[PDB]
Amino acid sequence: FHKIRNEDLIFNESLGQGTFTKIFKGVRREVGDYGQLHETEVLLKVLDKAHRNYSESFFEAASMMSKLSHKHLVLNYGVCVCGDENILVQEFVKFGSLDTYLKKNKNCINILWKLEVAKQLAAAMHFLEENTLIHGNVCAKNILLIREEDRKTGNPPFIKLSDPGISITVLPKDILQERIPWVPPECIENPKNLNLATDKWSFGTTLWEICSGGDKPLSALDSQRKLQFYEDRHQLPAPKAAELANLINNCMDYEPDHRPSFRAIIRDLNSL
Ligand SMILES: Nc1nc(Nc2ccc(S(N)(=O)=O)cc2)nn1C(=O)Nc1ccc(-c2ccnc(C(=O)O)c2)cc1
Repeated sequence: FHKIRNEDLIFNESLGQGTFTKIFKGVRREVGDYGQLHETEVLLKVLDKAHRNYSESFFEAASMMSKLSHKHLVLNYGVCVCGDENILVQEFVKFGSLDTYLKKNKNCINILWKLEVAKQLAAAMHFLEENTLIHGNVCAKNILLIREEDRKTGNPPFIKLSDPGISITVLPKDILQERIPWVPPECIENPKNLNLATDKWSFGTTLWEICSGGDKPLSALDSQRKLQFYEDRHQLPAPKAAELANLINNCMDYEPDHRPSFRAIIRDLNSL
């Protein structure tokens, strides 16, 4: 990663927190193309100082994905590791995370919008699959909305997939249990079962979110009941708008080897 000086970063409003991270809107002063000076809006992801031992994991996966440029993968500008901070400096996406957007626009998002966002997410995951790169945390909060749909000019929405964050292969077991049903059953049994197949399961969970107006699946279940949900081999309920329900269940297959490739997933989406 390119190293950015703390002096060139200005922290502004908080935009929430993640797993052992805090999120801020920021500005980066930089020299851009042709030597022009810019003050660029950025998203700053700050690793909690108390959790400095997770720094390697947060940055590694972000790094490996940033070695692969793709239109549906978020741009990272660099890192700031001056002083006692570990900061990821990322492109600022105008409309933020998709989960909050789905809730705030539920009475405006139709099946064609969902199918377009689903196709774009599958395209990003196919790219990752072909590069044998595991994401490990596909969820609606990690889908960033670059552009809204514009029925006036026929423009579809446009999304990017955000960075993975700290790997589930190093997180505490109680955090992994809280992330059921995004974390697949095999990874609850053994976090070292993290595999390409993991992302197919979480992709299914993410489609469920996209179809459910921002609801979080199994949110009414505490961690103990989420564990028993997997032990009893339950599936998620079909969303009210159930057009993607079969694909969701096909992806959320308790047998990891049976989950369809993203090429097949894309073919399925294109048939709807
Ligand atoms: N690049 C980028 N630009 C923006 N712009 C923006 C944000 C908000 C609003 S707003 N307030 O007006 O709605 C408007 C514009 N957000 N953003 C970004 O990456 N956000 C982000 C934060 C946290 C996770 C996350 C997901 C799952 N797990 C974790 C974990 O660490 O556990 C973390 C993912 C993404």
